Amino acid sequence: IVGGYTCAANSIPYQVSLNSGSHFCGGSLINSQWVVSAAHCYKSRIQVRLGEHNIDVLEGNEQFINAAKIITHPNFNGNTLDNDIMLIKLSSPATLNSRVATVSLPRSCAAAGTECLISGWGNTKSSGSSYPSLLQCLKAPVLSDSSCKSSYPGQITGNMICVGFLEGGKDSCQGDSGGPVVCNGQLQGIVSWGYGCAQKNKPGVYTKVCNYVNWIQQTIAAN
Amino acid sequence: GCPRILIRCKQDSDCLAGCVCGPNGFCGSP
Ligand SMILES: [Ca+2]
Repeated sequence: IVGGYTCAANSIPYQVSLNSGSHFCGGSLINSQWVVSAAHCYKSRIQVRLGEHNIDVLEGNEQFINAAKIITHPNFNGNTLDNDIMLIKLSSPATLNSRVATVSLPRSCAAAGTECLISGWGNTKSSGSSYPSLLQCLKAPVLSDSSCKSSYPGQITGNMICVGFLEGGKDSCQGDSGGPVVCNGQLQGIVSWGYGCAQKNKPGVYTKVCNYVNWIQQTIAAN
Repeated sequence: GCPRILIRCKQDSDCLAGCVCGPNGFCGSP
């Protein structure tokens, strides 16, 4: 997260870290047994870390659960990153508490201008690399489809939304993928891709999760 | 664009499509 702020500890209790030795992607807890992330974050083995704040220090309040199942959207396409959504089944259920909590799926698609909260442990520089120990947070609005399409001509499917600032300076970044964009208590976006980070006229592009509510509920109720 | 996954790299082929291996050994946009 470039241009954001350090989140208060456990202030984003649906945020998880996906770990394959080290942190590499985010995700969101949607029920006690399942995390939603981006499909390009697939790895054959994934450890889900819940209740995290400092991913580099054991606070004694975290939960460490390996993935038992990892299911990428069947139509995921690594080249246009359409259908960039993934479900991870925890090998044992998460214990829900004030620091480990679910986030609601969307009741409905999110309108342009809706203010959102994006979070993650990704790069905090738009040039160079500075990876935080502590979870970062950014408030940012949903952008209209036309402005999103205008920013990335011929690249934004109907399964993608832009959230951010066309003037630059504030965006998600590498290491934030799979992480949540939550607006009015609803997970509306999944960090997916962008041209660099926090560049002018190149906002973040996010999976439009409201298109996936049927796939999500149903994939869970089969695996 | 470049997907926003964190990948430690030695050279560009370690990276997803649209990314290159950055000067600090992380994948990112050219
Ligand atoms: Ca920790």
